[PDB]
Amino acid sequence: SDGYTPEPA
Amino acid sequence: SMQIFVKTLTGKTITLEVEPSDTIENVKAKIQDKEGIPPDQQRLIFAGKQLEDGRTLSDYNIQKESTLHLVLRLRGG
Amino acid sequence: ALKRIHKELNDLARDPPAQCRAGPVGDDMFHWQATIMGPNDSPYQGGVFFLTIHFPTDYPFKPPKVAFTTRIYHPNINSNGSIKLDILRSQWSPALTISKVLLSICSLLCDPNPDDPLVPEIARIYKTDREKYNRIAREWTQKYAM
Amino acid sequence: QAAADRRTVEKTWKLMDKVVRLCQNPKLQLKNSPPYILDILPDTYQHLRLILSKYDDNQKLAQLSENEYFKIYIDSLMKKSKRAIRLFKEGKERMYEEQSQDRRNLTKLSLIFSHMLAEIKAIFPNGQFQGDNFRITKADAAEFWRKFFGDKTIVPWKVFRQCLHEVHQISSGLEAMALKSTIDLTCNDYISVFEFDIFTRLFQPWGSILRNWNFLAVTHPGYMAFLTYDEVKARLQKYSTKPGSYIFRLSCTRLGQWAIGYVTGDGNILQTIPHNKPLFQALIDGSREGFYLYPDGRSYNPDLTGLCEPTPHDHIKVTQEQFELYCEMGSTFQLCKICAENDKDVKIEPCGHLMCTSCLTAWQESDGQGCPFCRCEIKGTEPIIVDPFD
Ligand SMILES: [Ca+2]
Ligand SMILES: [Zn+2]
Ligand SMILES: [Zn+2]
Repeated sequence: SDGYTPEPA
Repeated sequence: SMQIFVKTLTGKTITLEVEPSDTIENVKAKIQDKEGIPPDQQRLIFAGKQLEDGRTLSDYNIQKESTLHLVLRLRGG
Repeated sequence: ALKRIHKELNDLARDPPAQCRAGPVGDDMFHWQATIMGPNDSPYQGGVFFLTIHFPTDYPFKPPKVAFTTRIYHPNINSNGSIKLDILRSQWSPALTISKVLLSICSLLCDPNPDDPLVPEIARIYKTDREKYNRIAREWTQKYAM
Repeated sequence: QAAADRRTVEKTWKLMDKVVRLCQNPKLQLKNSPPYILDILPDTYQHLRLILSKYDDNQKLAQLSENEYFKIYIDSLMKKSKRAIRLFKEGKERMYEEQSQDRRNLTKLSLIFSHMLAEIKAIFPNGQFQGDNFRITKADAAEFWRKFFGDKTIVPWKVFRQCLHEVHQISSGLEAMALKSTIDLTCNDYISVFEFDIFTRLFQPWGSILRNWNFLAVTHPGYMAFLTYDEVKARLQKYSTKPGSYIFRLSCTRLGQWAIGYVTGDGNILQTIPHNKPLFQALIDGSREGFYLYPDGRSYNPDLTGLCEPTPHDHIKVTQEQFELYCEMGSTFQLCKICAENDKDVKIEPCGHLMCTSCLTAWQESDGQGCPFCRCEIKGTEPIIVDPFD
């Protein structure tokens, strides 16, 4: 992982 | 001086003004100018075989109105 | 996938390739069979090689599953018919039609990668004794693909 | 300014190795996250070795040492290394206090080193100079650079300022300084084509770029300059009690793209990248669904609605030549040649190839990478309308 999660929706 | 055809990735046929002395590199550079695909991503195929960069169209016996086939760069593994 | 596969099939009928042929098996558009002609001036000349093709449900965003059913002597193709080739996996592109894939596989026959092989025994022979590699590949071509 | 001969490069190797030694002090307790100095500098060393290996004989080396970009790069690397060494010496035991100003300066230097490494890899891919072939992502930004600078790889800030001012007015000297600190990612008073690409990706569309930059970076309390992933998490920790608190900044691992950090319900800090999507729309939608409500913990959240009229997608007109061509194939130019279903409605940049958004999205969603047709990195997209010849 890079620590980036999907955009909040 | 002569013309040949290239079957692009999407099956579209383009025409290239060439001459027997032209290297495969030159041909790929002409393809780049028309289709916007870089030479190192081009793999040209004639008679079931890949055309290599150092040789010429003459070395491969490619003649007037021959059709070269363009696929993407690949590698066995 | 269906519309994409149908257009490929239609384009093949309209403009039939010379080095290869491919079409669906019966009514199933996701199961095809193909032939590749052995390139001239090579140990595979005269050979006709059959392959089985399965398009996954998420084609063309995942590669077709392609395997030889004709035996062939090659560093990157094994006795299961399995083909270790980057465009069939990590270097796949959605733009590649089945006909371009078959041509690609054809061009692999005379451009193997013996340094990273599927079949080490065949790779070793290719690098050390080419005349022998050519001899055996011809023998296999005569025996199994003609 | 000095000629970057093999001797000068190796001198930098020594300075860099010293900086690495200093940073290998156990007391620092550096986190293993980008930007990670203990990754960046040995990786910078490796890439410089790769470059030297491609410029092997005397003629090639003299050529390399006279390369304008490379001379500047080597000099910057030298200065920044000495600065880093100087930081530890004067910093003393303050380097071991995370909150100190000296550590913040190390973090800033790490960001700069990270930006420099990404730059030299883009300019010297596989150790060979391709600076004069770099492809700017946004078409209008690409055209600006070609008009004023041709195929140059790098230009002095003062020269860049003048040319930019000619097309987009810079209102004051004070605005120019702020603008410089934003675009000059490597902090060397030069603007490389790589930095120009990042800036124009981040603050597109080009037509109102300075207006966009003012609204997103200058007057927006959410914008964080030279912050890292960890610093964002730490800064937002003050607002754990207030969900909806958000900040945004340049992503370190995906240069040219934004990272938005926000406080969720309830209390956890998350960071996301709207991949090649305009930040304005992302902040608008984030605010609408109640995710991004309090920029840097502040009460008022700016409204960016209509602060970017999309200069309507430039139509492409199918020529008669093309129509006849796709007709001879029983197809059409407008048709997306991936799905064979929808029509082309997106242009991939910088390569310029066309397809539909659904397929592009599906491709990238399936972990696919690069343009399907040429494999070139997808650094940006532009919505387009293909007008049928019929
Ligand atoms: Ca700079
Ligand atoms: Zn599509
Ligand atoms: Zn492309």
